[PDB]
Amino acid sequence: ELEEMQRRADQLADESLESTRRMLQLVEESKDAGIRTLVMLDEQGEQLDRVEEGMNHINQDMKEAEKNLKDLG
Amino acid sequence: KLGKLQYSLDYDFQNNQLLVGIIQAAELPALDMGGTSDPYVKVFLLPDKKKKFETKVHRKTLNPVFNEQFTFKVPYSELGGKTLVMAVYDFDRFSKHDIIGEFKVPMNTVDFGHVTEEWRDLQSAEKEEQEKLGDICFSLRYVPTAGKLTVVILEAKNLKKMDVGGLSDPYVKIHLMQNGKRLKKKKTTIKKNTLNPYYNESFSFEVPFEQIQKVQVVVTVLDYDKIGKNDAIGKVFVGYNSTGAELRHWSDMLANPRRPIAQWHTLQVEEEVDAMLAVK
Amino acid sequence: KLGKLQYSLDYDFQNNQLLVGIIQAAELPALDMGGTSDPYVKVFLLPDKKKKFETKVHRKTLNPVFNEQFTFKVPYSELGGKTLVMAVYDFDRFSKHDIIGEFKVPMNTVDFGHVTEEWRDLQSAEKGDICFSLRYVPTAGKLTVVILEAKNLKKMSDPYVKIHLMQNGKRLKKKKTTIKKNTLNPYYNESFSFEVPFEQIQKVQVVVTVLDYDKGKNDAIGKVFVGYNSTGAELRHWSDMLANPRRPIAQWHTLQVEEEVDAMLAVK
Amino acid sequence: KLGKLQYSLDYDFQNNQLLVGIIQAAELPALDMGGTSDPYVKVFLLPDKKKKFETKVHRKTLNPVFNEQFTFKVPYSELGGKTLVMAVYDFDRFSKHDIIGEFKVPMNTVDFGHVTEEWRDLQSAEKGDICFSLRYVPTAGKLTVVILEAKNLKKMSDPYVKIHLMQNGKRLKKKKTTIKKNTLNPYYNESFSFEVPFEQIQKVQVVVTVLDYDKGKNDAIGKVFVGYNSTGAELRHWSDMLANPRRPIAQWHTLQVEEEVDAMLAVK
Amino acid sequence: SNRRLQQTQAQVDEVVDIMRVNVDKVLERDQKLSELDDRADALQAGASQFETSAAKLKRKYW
Amino acid sequence: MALSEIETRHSEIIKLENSIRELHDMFMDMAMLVESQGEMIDRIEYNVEHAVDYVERAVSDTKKAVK
Amino acid sequence: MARENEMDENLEQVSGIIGNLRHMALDMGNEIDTQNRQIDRIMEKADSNKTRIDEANQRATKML
Ligand SMILES: [Mg+2]
Ligand SMILES: [Mg+2]
Ligand SMILES: [Mg+2]
Ligand SMILES: [Mg+2]
Ligand SMILES: [Mg+2]
Ligand SMILES: [Mg+2]
Repeated sequence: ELEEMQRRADQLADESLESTRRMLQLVEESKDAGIRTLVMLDEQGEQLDRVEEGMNHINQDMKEAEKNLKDLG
Repeated sequence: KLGKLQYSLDYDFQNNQLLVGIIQAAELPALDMGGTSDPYVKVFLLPDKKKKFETKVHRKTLNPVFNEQFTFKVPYSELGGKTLVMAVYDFDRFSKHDIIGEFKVPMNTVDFGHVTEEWRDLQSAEKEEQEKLGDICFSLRYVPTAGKLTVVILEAKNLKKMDVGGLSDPYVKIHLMQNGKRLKKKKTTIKKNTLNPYYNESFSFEVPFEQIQKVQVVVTVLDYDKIGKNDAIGKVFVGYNSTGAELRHWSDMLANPRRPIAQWHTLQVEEEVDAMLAVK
Repeated sequence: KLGKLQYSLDYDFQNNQLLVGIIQAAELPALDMGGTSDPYVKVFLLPDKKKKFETKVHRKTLNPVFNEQFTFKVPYSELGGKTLVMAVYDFDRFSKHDIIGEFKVPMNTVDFGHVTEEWRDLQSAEKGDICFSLRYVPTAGKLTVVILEAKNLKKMSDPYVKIHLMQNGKRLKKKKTTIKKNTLNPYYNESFSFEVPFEQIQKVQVVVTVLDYDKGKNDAIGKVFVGYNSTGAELRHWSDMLANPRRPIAQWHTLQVEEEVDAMLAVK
Repeated sequence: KLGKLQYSLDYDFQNNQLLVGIIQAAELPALDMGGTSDPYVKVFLLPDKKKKFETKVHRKTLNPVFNEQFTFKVPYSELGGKTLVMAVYDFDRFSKHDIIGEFKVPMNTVDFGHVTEEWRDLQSAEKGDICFSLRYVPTAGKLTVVILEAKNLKKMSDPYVKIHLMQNGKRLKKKKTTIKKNTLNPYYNESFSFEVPFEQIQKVQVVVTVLDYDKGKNDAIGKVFVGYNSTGAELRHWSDMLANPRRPIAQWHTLQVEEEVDAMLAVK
Repeated sequence: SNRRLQQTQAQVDEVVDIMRVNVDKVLERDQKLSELDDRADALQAGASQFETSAAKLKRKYW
Repeated sequence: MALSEIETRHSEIIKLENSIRELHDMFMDMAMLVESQGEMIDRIEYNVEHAVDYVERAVSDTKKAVK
Repeated sequence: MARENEMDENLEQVSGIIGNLRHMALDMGNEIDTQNRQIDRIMEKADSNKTRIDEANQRATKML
């Protein structure tokens, strides 16, 4: 009973230890995933900016086209 | 080629201590004048280098016999993940004692129960590794048309301790060099008391497409104390006259335009780096 | 079973608008790969196909909590002929958003004035057997329907067989059997006779239904019909009854839903 | 094509026996040297391996007339779980009598009461291609199946491609393409995307089936499956999709019978 | 020292509460992006049609 | 202490590991969604640039047509 | 106690990394919000130009 008890305690100690190691690994993977996520956000962000400039250009061009069609009618 | 080493190993379960006996060594190469060296063996537990044990110095023999014994008061549970190191040194009275050989024994391969005693061939000790052991990660983005260089300092890790009895106070300084001259100067926020500082801070530089192959980007991680000169932890550079993973990251930035590529880099000493930057 | 949905309902007469609140959902079935779905609730009014009101999409929870609120500005007079619809959807990035569940509420049964809040079961939009013998004698005009035995009836069971005789959509005759209690397959062997002339034999409906007996409300297990405008084993058995006079033909039959049967009987 | 068989069927309730009559056969294929076979018909009941009933052997006619009758004394209750077998045999004096054709009739679908008489096609007991590209990105968990083109499809054709996504024997996702009318080889070039996590990638089934379109009943041309428990070019293409991420691999595939495919999918 | 264990636990819970909200917002972003994709396809279609008509009109009034 | 203290320690630690794991999975899903949406943005920008070209040519043509 | 301390160090590192994860989650979420607002803007402008080009195309084909 006693020997099994001490061994049980040391067992729980080891289990908790390796558990914490697993935690370290998991928060590392989380860390990296987060980093690359942010990178993707920057890239896609600049892409969205280019999209906006595209929309503005379209608007101005179609404004001019509207002008020409009103000058033709 | 130096020679072999006969040693003994066993564990006393009655006192819960490791009994390591250094028997002898043979066919050791001669490094001294007389045609024979002055050997002595340093033995210590491989896991933690504490309380290393040294044998007596034998004069002028390439086959020294020590027949000595050392005791490591270590429990049997901790023993399994502990290794043994036996390194043969050559004594010299007027200089550094050169290492002749070394040998490492994993305690998970060792079988206790019968008294072990064997001959093992000595090997050449591994050279000392880099001291810093820190790393800085950032992203590079260059679009050739507008000539914009976007350097985003992401995060550093495993930085060298700079403060007394605690963590460091790191901050990133970015220099842009050309022909040895430091043009632009930028820096980040100061993250206090951190083993791994997270910044996520973007910087932009005006770099024409005609000079892209003649620019130097210098990233430096430094420590911040209010009083006095602020020391430097590490620094790396990418671009003109760069080598390694640095030139790789640079080439990835070039090959991938309108897109930021994030990468890690190993911190080098400022002396060698600045010596490289003074080139051409 | 498609899980349940807790919601709140009340009407504001000061602004003349209906206040429909989506509280939460529970025990939702998993429809995605990882073992959990991405639910979001779509709520709208049946009378008007105004843009549907949808809650925000919650990722990977079989018990999502939305606690959102929607307002449909409709007066109390138009309200009576309206219908509330609350359907739970599953989010998918690369395909059509499959429906987890749905719920319909008639706005004429709903009572406004006190704050309502209830749990309701979601249902799927897609959504026993009785054996008896038929005997018809053209000469005597006697129809002998002998209820033999039922099997695999739905539990809660207390089964008993009711036999009805229909014509041109009207329910003429009604008969029933003894009540066998606590049986998975009740055996009756009870004979019934009907007065059917030879000139109307091609215009009669014989409907045998197995029901459950509670003291209360009369439950329903299953029902089948044979005769005019019948298909399958029913029309077969009928044609056998006709082709073989003065002799009873026994046959098994699979119980159908009452809705479809009554829908077929609605032709008149 | 193995010729046809005209037979008659009815049940006598007075003697409690099944009356199966063999009338004749037509357009029977020649299996013997001289250019004509020596046919005789073997008829028996599947439920009981009682001595088989065989007609007399007619010499050298591809249109034999037997007009024989057989009686199987079996009640109407046992009849429901029985099966009629009528196989046409070829007589050979010095060898095993090779089977010309065979025909199986479930006794639960058969309707007794009116005199039955029908022609039925004999069948042999022994008994198109679709090309598409697969792309899987482990990081984004996106599966890009692009249906490219079918060829040599069976006429009556009106081809269209349906793509299904399965897991553990359950049919999860269903997609389809545009309908190309009157084409021997339809070109689609239509892309589909699926949400598949990296942890279940080794437990998914991608089933691409080319079907025929009538306004009615949906016909079937062919079907193929790729992924778990797959072999041949299918497992190759799958392993190429896995080994080559962020890049689409195009491949051709030969259409298999639906029976074998579903039999392989029945493992779960 | 249970204080550090429970404190770290509270940190983790907080970060979780941040991240689930972030994820939902990302899903909303996926919706908006999808609709923007459809809208962009329709936009470029109309653009091509208008380009063709403009070609005809230029080949008419000049 | 005792076995109760060690057991509760172990329990709370496992709880921490599970919370950590959920956090992890959340980050993974995050990266995934952001990536797929990235591809979506790719094709959006494609369609947009095509639209810009078409509009520009159209405007040039009308501008030459009116005068 | 070595078993316990080793674990203690682990928990401290996990604490720091968790803090960094918090900061990263905040930046992430914020930028996601701002980008969502920007996307809203994009769809507004895109619908505007869609209407513009539809009306303009109709008027253009009208004079044909
Ligand atoms: Mg010396
Ligand atoms: Mg400091
Ligand atoms: Mg989903
Ligand atoms: Mg009941
Ligand atoms: Mg023959
Ligand atoms: Mg067809």
